[PDB]
Amino acid sequence: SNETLFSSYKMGRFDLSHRVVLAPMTRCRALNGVPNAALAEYYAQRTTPGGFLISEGTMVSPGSAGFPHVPGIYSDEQVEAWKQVVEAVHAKGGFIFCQLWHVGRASHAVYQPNGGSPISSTNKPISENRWRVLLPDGSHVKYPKPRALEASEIPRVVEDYCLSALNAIRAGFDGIEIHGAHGYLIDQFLKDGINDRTDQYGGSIANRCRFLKQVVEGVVSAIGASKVGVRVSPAIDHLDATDSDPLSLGLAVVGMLNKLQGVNGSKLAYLHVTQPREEEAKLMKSLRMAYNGTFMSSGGFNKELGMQAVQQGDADLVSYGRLFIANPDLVSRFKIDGELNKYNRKTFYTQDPVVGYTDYPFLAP
Ligand SMILES: Cc1cc2nc3c(=O)[nH]c(=O)nc-3n(C[C@H](O)[C@H](O)[C@H](O)COP(=O)(O)O)c2cc1C
Repeated sequence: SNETLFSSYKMGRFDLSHRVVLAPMTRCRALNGVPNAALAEYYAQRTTPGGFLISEGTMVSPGSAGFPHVPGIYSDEQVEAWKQVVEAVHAKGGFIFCQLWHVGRASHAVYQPNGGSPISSTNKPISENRWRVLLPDGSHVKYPKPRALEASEIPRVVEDYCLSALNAIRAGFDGIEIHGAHGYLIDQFLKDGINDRTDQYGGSIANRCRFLKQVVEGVVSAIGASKVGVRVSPAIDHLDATDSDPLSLGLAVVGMLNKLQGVNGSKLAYLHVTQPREEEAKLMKSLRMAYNGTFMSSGGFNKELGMQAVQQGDADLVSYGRLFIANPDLVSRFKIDGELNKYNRKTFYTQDPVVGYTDYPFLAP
């Protein structure tokens, strides 16, 4: 139990030197959807030997974005420019996975080919009063009414996850992650709060997992289990992605992932679960035990909980978001209990390749 965020870890193929993971974070510095030297510097900065990083959500197809200047990886151009980023990470000995991200209904005509309707599991839009999509000009507008996918039209989207995945590896990524929550596409099929379907993709918790299963099994076949993570924060009501029973929803996801590992054999790279974030951390254990494999914690963490997450064996490898945004050398700072730069929301999603991106300074040598 004396293990900590600094205890080495074997994540299948990858030997991590610590449990500090760079959580996947969209930063919108990938102008026009293609990676560049800014993302290269950004990731290389936060890289450490045996350190695991997850890329900002990356488009798996045209129309799969819901934010400005997010990187894509479904094409050759995107792939080519991703290489520099990945190389900048590998040169520094880190591991990097490309998150598989499709925003589904959480998009806008502005991000859709031909200014069309983003797709989803449902036709219901993300309620306006609570959230709005952020357009490239910086304004915030209402999420539009999404067109529910046709049952048959689903295996296609899967192809996009497969190509993008195969591309990820082509660009050198050590693997990919499955962004299955936060109200995005896959989640819109998982959450009963969103999934108002009645066909072969909805209703029963099992069917609600069908899309995720097809994507995971689809990408796995394409690149191999241990090269795939599948983030699922079923207790996060982001973008109206609520669920009547999060704990039981996650167990179904876990079950499906355990079933996959039994047949497919090899274990997935990991299961990533954002805290549902008195009572603000008693529900991760269940999945953190129901699952046969490495469990990544995310959401609200700091060194304090990270250590307890590992130490008190609450959870394996832990990903960090905002703190990593503000601390390129988060691992070091954490490892020595040093100062932590403060993060600034204003530049979370701006396009400056520098300001709010590569500015947070490393500790004074
Ligand atoms: C600017 C920003 C971008 C994010 N982008 C993504 C993303 O692209 N994919 C994803 O799955 N989660 C994303 N998240 C979820 C966050 O990773 C998670 O809420 C965050 O890491 C928690 O940071 P905090 O608890 O560690 O300090 C993002 C969060 C922020 C703040």
